[PDB]
Amino acid sequence: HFGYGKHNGPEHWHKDFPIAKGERQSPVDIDTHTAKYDPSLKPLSVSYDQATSLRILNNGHAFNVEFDDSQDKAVLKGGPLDGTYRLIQFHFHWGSLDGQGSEHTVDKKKYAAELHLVHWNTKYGDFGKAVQQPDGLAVLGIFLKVGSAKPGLQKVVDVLDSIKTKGKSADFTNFDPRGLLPESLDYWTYPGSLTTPPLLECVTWIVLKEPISVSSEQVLKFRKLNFNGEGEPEELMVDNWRPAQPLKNRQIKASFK
Ligand SMILES: [Zn+2]
Repeated sequence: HFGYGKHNGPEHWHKDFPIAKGERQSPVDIDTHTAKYDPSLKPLSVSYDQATSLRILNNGHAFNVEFDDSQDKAVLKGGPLDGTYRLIQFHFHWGSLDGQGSEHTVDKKKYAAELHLVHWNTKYGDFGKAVQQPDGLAVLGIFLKVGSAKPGLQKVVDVLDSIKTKGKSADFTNFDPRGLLPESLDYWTYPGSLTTPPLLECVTWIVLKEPISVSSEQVLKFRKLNFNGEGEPEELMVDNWRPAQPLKNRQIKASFK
């Protein structure tokens, strides 16, 4: 399919996925001085109290924590959104060094990692239908900086040894994603795309202004994962981020001044 190496990384993706050079690709640099404050934007409503996590999976590109999305248990509403979006999975992107790893940048600043909480619009019935629609997905993006540990992340870090290689999965129940949220829900929002193939332009991005802090030891453990399957040559899962793409004909809006 695709990868992040010299011979199959983001600069090559357009050959198999021509939408890679499309009009509403992600990630982008958020220029904080040109972003438009929009007083019409509502506060985000994050209702994760009834979330049911199921499983954690190394898919060869990242690790996903998957949720039961067969009912309205963990949903995102409000903000720039119309209707109700259900949480299906979260994952991260990270670097080989603390100075890189995020996909979005803020005034060209990179963070150590970026967390993506992926939600789909319930009007379309399932995730597969939702990705074919311009308002199909909402992805909440949260930056990670290295500093103090995030206690709510530790359950994730501890299980990574069990899913080291591609295709491995493990039961992962009773995880509360509320422990990964910053104090403030102020955000930027713009229309974009998935940042991995198939790169579909179906995402309303909601990128939180406030980063969360994780410890050096926590992010070090992400870097021990493998892109490869068991029994194949070891290649460390690091730098699984796509570089910033042109903004083109889009405006970034801010919920705050
Ligand atoms: Zn992502």
